[PDB]
Amino acid sequence: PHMERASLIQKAKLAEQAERYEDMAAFMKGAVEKGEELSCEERNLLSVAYKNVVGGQRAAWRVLSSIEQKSNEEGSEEKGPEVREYREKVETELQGVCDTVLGLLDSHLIKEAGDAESRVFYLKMKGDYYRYLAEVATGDDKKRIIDSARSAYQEAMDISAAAMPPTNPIRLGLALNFSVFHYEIANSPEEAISLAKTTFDEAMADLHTLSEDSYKDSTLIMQLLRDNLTLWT
Amino acid sequence: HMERASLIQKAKLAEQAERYEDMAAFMKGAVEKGEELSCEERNLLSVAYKNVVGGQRAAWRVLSSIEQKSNEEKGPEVREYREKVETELQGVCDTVLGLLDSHLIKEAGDAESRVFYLKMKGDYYRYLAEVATGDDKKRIIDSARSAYQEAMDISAAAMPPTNPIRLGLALNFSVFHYEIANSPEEAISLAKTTFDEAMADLHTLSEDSYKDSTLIMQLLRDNLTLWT
Amino acid sequence: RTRRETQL
Amino acid sequence: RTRRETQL
Repeated sequence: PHMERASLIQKAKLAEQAERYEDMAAFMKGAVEKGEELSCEERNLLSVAYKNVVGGQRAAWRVLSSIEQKSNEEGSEEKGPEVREYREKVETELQGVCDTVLGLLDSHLIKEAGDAESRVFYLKMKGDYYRYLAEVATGDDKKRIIDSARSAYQEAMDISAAAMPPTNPIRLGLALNFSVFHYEIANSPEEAISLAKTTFDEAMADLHTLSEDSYKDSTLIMQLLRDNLTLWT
Repeated sequence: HMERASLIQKAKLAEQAERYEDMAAFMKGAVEKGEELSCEERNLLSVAYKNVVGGQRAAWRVLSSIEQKSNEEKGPEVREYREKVETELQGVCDTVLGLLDSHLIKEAGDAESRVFYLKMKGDYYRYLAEVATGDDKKRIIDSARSAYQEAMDISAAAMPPTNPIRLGLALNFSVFHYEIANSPEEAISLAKTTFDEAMADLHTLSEDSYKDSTLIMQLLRDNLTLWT
Repeated sequence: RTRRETQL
Repeated sequence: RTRRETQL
């Protein structure tokens, strides 16, 4: 059972070259279920795979939801059922994918996480895929999901603050996604801007100290922080 | 009754959301209702499955190039995954060819739809021939040539040489000769004749028909530049 | 685009 | 551009 794991990672890399991300996610899901820890490469293969899968489902959900808003505004009555049924089917597929990711995180990855870097990576994923569920959630389920995302995000913020430099791309991307959580989901634009401001400010103070190979990843996320701040202010 | 309209409506929604596998399923259900497809519904069905099989073909070519490099010392993994993608592609082509032979080609009212459906039959047999190997390959190539030729005969007797359906048919047929049938002189001969005869009657076209004909004529001319 | 940014 | 062209 420890000779199949190498084949699953091999087929995940092949699926990535072939842009077959649903197969890639299935291959990475099987690799995680083997029980061994993931390296930095294997962590990204798992994250890249599922982000593309849920990313296309989110884009489809947003398209169908905007059409549903217009169809319940304009006066289209017979158009209503087709859009509602199809948007709900895409909504179910998206929720099913997030449950798979959150299932792998809580049952394998987050528990047996060796270093702080991986634990922040996995906890950031847990907050991300709870945030994706909150994007489509409605009532009783929604309010509990928003609390679960904040708990996962906050635990990663505390670990990264004590274990990572403010220029670390994982800490930056974590705060970037957390600020979006505050703005979009938690309805806290002042906390969203404050977190984005502080994240940019503290990373800006230490920009001259950055390492050579960290330049490209860190300055990219700082641009995203500035882009959202430009949009929110 | 009026569920057929809902299937076509959801296909348009899937197209807006770029959910082409969903779009194909909706159009498959619309065809299975038994009624004929309009010009719009003909393109919705074709666009859906062309996108679906198009990504499977691109994935197959990536895995096949990797398999060729791996055979010059790794394991079975590349072959196994390439065969799985090969199976999904064959399933999609078998579904399209199933809809054509059992619904569309039979209940074809005009020449435009009949040439369109026969061109589809040749196209998706050609996609099968791209992955076929031995015994299947020659049997599949014969089915594509027959489907292409039957569309060539109908288009020759019922369509002007500038007709975009006739042009696109000859474009894919010339590619069939070059890649699959191993007849590069017949491929070039077909592409030249199609380009020349369409060129002769370009002055008779209207503004809205001119743009569609010259678009395919450039593709014919592009392949000729590549093949000669 | 006109949308806010997030990343892996 | 480096590949041959087929229509729908």
